[PDB]
Amino acid sequence: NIGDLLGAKDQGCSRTCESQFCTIAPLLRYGKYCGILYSGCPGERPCDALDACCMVHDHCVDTHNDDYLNTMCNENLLSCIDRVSGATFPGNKCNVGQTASVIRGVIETAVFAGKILHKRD
Ligand SMILES: [Ca+2]
Repeated sequence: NIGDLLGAKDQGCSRTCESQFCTIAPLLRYGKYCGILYSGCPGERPCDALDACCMVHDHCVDTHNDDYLNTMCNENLLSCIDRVSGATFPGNKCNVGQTASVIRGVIETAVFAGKILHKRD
């Protein structure tokens, strides 16, 4: 793994509310937790409702042997995303609705991929 070159719990993590590549799924960084291989430092409070959904998911994957295809983790995220509301963080350069839909797309695909691998195994 590329992460084996690096390099702790309170390191390699975010303490700041990002809003970068709002519509590009592989590069998206939103809040402290929303984004692939992008997560907040231990104890860091999420930046809004959407970021809070991603925080739960990130921890869910971590506590299930890094299984990013875990169906529970992914289905719970879908449910959370559909119910996102309230103020977002000051200085958020992303559209909440648009970014949530971009994430939802990836997670729908993750749910299917997980289900496929279990229906065979
Ligand atoms: Ca993340």
